[PDB]
Amino acid sequence: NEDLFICIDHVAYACPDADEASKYYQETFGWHELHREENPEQGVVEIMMAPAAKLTEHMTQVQVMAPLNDESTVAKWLAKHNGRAGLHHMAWRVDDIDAVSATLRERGVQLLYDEPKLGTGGNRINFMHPKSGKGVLIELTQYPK
Amino acid sequence: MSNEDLFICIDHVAYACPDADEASKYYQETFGWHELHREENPEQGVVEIMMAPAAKLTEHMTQVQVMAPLNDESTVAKWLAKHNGRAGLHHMAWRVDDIDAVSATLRERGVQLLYDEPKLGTGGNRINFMHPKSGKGVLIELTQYPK
Repeated sequence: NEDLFICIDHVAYACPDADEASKYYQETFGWHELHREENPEQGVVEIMMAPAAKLTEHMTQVQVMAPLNDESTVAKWLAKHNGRAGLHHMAWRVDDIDAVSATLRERGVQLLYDEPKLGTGGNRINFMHPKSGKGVLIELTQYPK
Repeated sequence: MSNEDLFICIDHVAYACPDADEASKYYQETFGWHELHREENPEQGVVEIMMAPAAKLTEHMTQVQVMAPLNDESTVAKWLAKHNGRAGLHHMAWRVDDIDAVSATLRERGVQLLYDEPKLGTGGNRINFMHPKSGKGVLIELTQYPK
């Protein structure tokens, strides 16, 4: 036994317009926008929001995701969900995605990628099958280095 | 009178599954998440389990709240049905220091709350929710620790 997770890294929220949601989060909730990224290839725009201007070690953030094209994964997810914004998935932070992927694998855990893939920042990520998540899609994510 | 953060952190993410014990077994067995509290309320027909990634919680550490129907008349059973028997993220709860004040502020900005007055939650927390149209596609909970 041992802890394979530091904390929930972020909760991904999918919506048709990331800008609109971020401005709502800021204007209405007073949340803080910490980072914005656009990935033409994935056809996804992502924005990181937090309840404070400065993150604390285990502070979980909210990730706003919106499509850049109707071919993107996010667009088809939104289509299959009343085209309405909704919680998309949970990402849990790991100190060593390889090491932890070994442990998870050893415990019969099924991942999505054979190998971790690069994501936001230099993050090395991977997921879990929506079934392996009892209905919920769960992402594994390790900060760079 | 500079505006101050209304939220401390995301208190917990609610996951609605048909079997809490089951889901809880999974988080501990497989994922190795620690179970910190289990509660059962007949009134509402719900069973809840608080899971954390560590044994001890850090000030701003978010937990996963496993919800599960105790019968088919529970609000949670319906939801599960609504989401086609598919378990899944149910809601997000944000911790606040003073729910009455945060609620008053939120209303001035046009937010709609489910209850006019805070309800009593688990552990003595005072809670309320921000109408889906307010949370924007998501049901957001406000949670104040009893103090």
